[PDB]
Amino acid sequence: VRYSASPALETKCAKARGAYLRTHFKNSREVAFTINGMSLKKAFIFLDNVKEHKQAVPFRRFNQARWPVKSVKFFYDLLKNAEANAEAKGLDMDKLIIKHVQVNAAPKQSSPSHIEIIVAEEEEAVPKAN
Amino acid sequence: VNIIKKRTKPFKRHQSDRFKRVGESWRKPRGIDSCVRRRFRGTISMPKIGYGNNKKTRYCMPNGLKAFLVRNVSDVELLLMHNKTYAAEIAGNVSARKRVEIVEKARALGVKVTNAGAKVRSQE
Amino acid sequence: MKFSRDVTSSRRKQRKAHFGAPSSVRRVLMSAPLSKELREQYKIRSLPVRRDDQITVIRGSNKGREGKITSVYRKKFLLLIERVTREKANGASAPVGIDASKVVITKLHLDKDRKDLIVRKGGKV
Amino acid sequence: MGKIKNKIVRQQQYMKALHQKNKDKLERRKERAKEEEKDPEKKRLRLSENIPATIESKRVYDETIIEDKPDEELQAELKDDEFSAYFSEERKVPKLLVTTSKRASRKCYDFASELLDCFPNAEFRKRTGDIEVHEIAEAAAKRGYTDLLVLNEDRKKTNALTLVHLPNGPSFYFTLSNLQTAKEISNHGRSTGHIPELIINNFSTRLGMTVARAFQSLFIQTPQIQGRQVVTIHCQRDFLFFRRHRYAFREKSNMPDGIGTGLQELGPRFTMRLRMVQKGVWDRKEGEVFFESNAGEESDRRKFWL
Amino acid sequence: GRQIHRCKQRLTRLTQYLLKARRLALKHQPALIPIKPKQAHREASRERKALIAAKLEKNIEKELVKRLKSGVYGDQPLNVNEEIWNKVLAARE
RNA sequence: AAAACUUUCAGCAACGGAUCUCUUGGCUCUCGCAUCGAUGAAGAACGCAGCGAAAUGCGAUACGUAAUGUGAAUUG
RNA sequence: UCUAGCGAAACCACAGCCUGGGGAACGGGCCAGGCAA
RNA sequence: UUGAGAAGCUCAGACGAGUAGGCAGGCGUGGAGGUUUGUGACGAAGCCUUGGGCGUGAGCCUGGGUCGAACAGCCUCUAGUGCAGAUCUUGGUGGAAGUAGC
RNA sequence: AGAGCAUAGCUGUUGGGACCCGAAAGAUGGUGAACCAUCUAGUAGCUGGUUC
RNA sequence: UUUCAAUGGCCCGUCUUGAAACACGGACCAAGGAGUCUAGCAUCUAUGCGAGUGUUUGGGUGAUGAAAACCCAUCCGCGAA
RNA sequence: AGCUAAAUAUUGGCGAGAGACCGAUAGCGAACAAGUAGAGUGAUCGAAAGAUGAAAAGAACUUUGAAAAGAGAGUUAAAUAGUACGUGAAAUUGCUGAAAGGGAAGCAUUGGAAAUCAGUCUUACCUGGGUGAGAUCAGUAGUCUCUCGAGACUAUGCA
Repeated sequence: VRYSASPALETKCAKARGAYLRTHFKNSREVAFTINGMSLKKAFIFLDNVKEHKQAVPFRRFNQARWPVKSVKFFYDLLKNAEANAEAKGLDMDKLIIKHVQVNAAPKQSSPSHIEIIVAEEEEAVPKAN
Repeated sequence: VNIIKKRTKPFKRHQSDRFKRVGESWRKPRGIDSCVRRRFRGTISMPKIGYGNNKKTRYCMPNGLKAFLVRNVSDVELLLMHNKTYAAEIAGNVSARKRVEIVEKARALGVKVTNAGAKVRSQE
Repeated sequence: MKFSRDVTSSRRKQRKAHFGAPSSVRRVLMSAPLSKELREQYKIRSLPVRRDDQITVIRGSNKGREGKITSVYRKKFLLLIERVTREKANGASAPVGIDASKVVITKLHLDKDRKDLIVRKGGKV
Repeated sequence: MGKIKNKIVRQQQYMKALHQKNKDKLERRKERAKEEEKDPEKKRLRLSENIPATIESKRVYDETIIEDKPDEELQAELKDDEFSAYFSEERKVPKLLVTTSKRASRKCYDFASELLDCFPNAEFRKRTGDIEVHEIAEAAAKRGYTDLLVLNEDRKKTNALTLVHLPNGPSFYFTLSNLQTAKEISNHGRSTGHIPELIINNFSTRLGMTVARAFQSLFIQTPQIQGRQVVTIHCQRDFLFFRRHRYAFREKSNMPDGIGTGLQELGPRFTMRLRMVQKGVWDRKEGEVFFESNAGEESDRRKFWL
Repeated sequence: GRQIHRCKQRLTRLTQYLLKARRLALKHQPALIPIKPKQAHREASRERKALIAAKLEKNIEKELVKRLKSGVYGDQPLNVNEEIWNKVLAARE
């Protein structure tokens, strides 16, 4: 399967895919939007806050706050799948960030939604040698 | 006699920008109350015979040559005596095999090839 | 050119005949040539394939490699050749199929019926 | 399966059969888990046996691959070759010259600069006139060069690199791919003039050793550690990958040693595929073929030559 | 005179062809090796898989640190720092 | 004024199933021939396979037997 | 009432500050205007 | 002086709105007989693309990317031959809308 | 000190389902006032559309 | 090509109305989609023959599609009066 | 009061040969489970639905997950052919990059800017000599096909 991100080869990344998931498309898009760019462990804690009603996902494009749990539950497995796929590669866990996420419309058979997630690393090497 | 054109921009169909079911191919607007057909200000132009180019320059590329479509290597040979006015256009489906035969023959013949660097690759 | 009105020249009708043919009509559609020295020995050109016939593949990825015909798979017009196999995912061997008009028959399985067939078509052993 | 021609039937037949295939695959996985958690030795033996296959493991057997034990015959042959002056006590310093094809453009002139960036002490002379490659190599022999690199560019895209070893060394002809400039690399860095540190990996076969040997001859023998610039040449399924990086070590928990370096790509970044190795200066027609790849034979993806 | 006129032009125009054929042969003009759409695609796909199975960053990582472990440098290189060299000393002993 | 939001354009991924290629189908014309049933027809239902989902085939002699051939395959 | 979960149909050229005059409505687009964040 | 596709080439002058309507020349699609000793796995047809051109225009030729088995220029023959509408037929898809709500 | 006849085309006209779409039908024969099937391409000065 | 700057330009088709005003039809995209086939008549032009004219009802024939092509007997039609 | 062949009809039945015919919204209502599902008390009505690849080689195995599935990995010429399978258009939606964004947008002219392509070419000609050549040239010798000489050559010398 070919993803939508120029990264996510074996460089520093692991993937995960969801196909025809039985969740409302609009909810998944808003859930995906807020968690993009956050740390992987930070995103896990935030998702727990949503379950515990400590934090609410903003609704920007599809409008304010809400506490969906089904869409977050779908994302929990994908993120768990994401780190499980990271381990198989053997990456550096403590620096995982959610580099990419995308929710796409599915066949109209309930409105399902494909979900993809890409975890990555942030690095900087000092040049020195001045 | 230089290659000078009375207009560069193409003639687009009226309202062809708004719709997508409407094609950009120029169609004469026959609408009875069509003000754009009526040649008002701020409207678009319309093809007229007044827009024709010089008859000694029609079909002429900006460098002065008229494109001539050569299918095989037989066709590139008959441009032996019009190499100063015609340029051997290579057909789009001519394979890379005969495409080199056409370009090497045309180079020695003295004629100009327009798409001589397609599907091929040089090696030194 | 065909001249008989008993024969047809139809892509639709001839393909209907080819893939609508039963096994006793498919046994002639699956014929094989004979090796040049054996072809002239019996003075016959081509004979229908048969189990336990020693053949050599002439075309395809398996060109040249010889063998016998373990079983003739009539319903898809294929010949199953021993040791001419393919490595599946699970390490087993899914033997590829070769069409009967590609291989060449080197050593026939001499049955009583085959001998009569040879001498029936103006041939001899 | 495929026997029944109706479209909607064969979908229902597959989906029913697919669900059944997943169901019994579930129960055999579960009972395997139940018995493996009961006896950890069963898990140990399964892991030590059920190693997934890979192209490298399923590679076809060829006899040219050298063993880990260094063979004396190889060293006897390679101690007096063309590049031996760079490997003997002479320690020749190699100077490089980079040229282009006849009347090329400015695309190469902004990629050959990146090439020159990774190659300190390497001149460049844009090809002018009716001079051919077999004449450049003769001229560079008396000028004081060692190897000669040409970046062929056509249709305003560079595609082939041919390099010869002066004065009569073998000539190699690679076809570049995915050549990305330093700008088109995320988190790129600015490189200095420090001498890069070569690293050559995965060149097991004999022919690959020679191609690796020539590339080693292409670099200055004395690296500058203080600049800690690294140039990587890695061969995997014949696709030689050239990359540049800057490495600074950090404390990494995952690596059992405890230390692991962060990397920042410097540019350039491109592939090569060894199209042909020639003996003598590169002549397209009248050269001697050390190796010319048959394109139909490479289709056996488990077979390699480098 | 029209008919003799056209023959002289053709003789003129054919000679220039023969001349140009000669000079081009003299010069060592480049060959034109064509491009195949099947080999280009297959090599494009086989490469992408190799990058995935090359593991560039990992391979350069582990072998470079083993080069540091073996110590191809002098007593202590200028690239390494004392904070991590202490773990180098502990690991190597 | 940036973000958010709104807008256009490009890359990429979904969505959709047009286009193109064909094709054991349809339609059209010509041609040859004469053949159902109280000796139970056409039709219907119930059965029957080493296992059939439809589908054909078959009738407790059931996806047919006898006989004449062909001569080694059926095939998930 | 809120929070989840499940979720339409109608409608749809395109829009949407007015002020006046704009002769045929003109305001929903034109010109003078202000507004316009 | 080569300028006889005499259906050619050449010279001169004036002229140019347009509904209903009349006349003329062309462009394009499927297939048909002839033809290009035509093109095609070294890539046909198709498709997308801010690549390059040609024509007043209908349209055309070509580069790149996909693509994988057919196709075309010319002279004639032929017709189920050209779409923005028909509260058009069929399929698809949005806003409305996470709304009415359950 | 006859100028037609025949074929092909073009435009025109008259019929034929007659450029396309749209008016309650009615009749025959059936099914359990209702409903179904055909005759039917029943009927229009009218309506909407009629393609480089 | 996107964008900006200055100048500009009332939604298209139909119908209505001198004209508009209008009232309609239009959520978007793809594909399908409407002077055709035939007998009669008259006209113009092209062709063959010309006081003639028209083989194809049919018969003869056609070995390589033989439903084609090729050939003509007795009438007959329309002209000639 | 009666019979009677052949010439003639034929949208059915048993077969057959073709076509300037349609090419999956077409051609039958049906290229397939087609009068089939399904609708209706009933008579009747009645669809949608073709294409992986040469070969199934249909994805072993490892791993995460309750599974479904995902990630590694494999097959293949190609997985931009993974059974939601030929090509994969438009509408339409999501992500990213870009510029723009005071109640529209929209397009047209003229440019500018950013971004990007068009195409580059002294090179050949003429003249001078030397050097080796060849021939359509020999104060030259043969064969072949044509119609003496016009070709294609085979020797031999290079004036």
